[PDB]
Amino acid sequence: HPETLVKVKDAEDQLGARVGYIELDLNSGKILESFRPEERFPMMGTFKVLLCGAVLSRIDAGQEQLGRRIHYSQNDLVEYSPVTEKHLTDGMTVRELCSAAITMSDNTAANLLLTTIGGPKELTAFLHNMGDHVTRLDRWEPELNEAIPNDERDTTMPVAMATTLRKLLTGELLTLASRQQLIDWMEADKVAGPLLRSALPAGWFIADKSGAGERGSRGIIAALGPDGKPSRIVVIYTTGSQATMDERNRQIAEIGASLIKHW
Repeated sequence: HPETLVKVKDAEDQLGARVGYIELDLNSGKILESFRPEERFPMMGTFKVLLCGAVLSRIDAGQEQLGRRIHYSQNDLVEYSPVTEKHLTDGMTVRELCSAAITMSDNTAANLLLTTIGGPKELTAFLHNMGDHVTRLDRWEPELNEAIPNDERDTTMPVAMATTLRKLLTGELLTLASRQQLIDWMEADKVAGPLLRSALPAGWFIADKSGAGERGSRGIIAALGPDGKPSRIVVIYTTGSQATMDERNRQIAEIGASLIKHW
């Protein structure tokens, strides 16, 4: 709805920053609404979804096991590792690392997973292999959040991220069982509450993943819909703002409210 683009516009106003926005039909994949859809934005933590899709892909092909245990040391910890911090001693399984990266935004788990698959370049080739020639990962956590202006490293475009997400969750690239595991981790969010979830009506589905970076970078990807099932994909990125975290959350929440209200 154009009333939503009015809201997106206002948010750029308020934040004094670029907002990238897209709304995509899950079923048809058609573009419903857009705003800067082919501009680049840093992914920040929203890459972790893609990352665990690649892992799941390996597990579907027999080259990885969800139950495999990964051991690491205090040397591996990066800033913000709620879950990995706690299990230095005994290690964690692949399942538990994907759960922590996605449900708790644990930075070390992402790094450990990135290692297991061959690094940023391997993720990028995975993405390329499925038709996403725009999205690219170049660094590890936490340097991939630097958000240097005009830098193409670790960026995507709203359109590219959206259609890639669609494929992860509806195409034949992943087994049914793997796909649902993904949605399950995303549906279990503990950090994205003051974003889209705070405007979502009762009974609606949402599976999401948010990101934060330097230089006022904030972002979120999600699949949402009424009556308990996803109907569309929404992607919102922003960067270059001097606004506080809470004012950045509010505007994204307001974009959410207007999209739901004009559903």
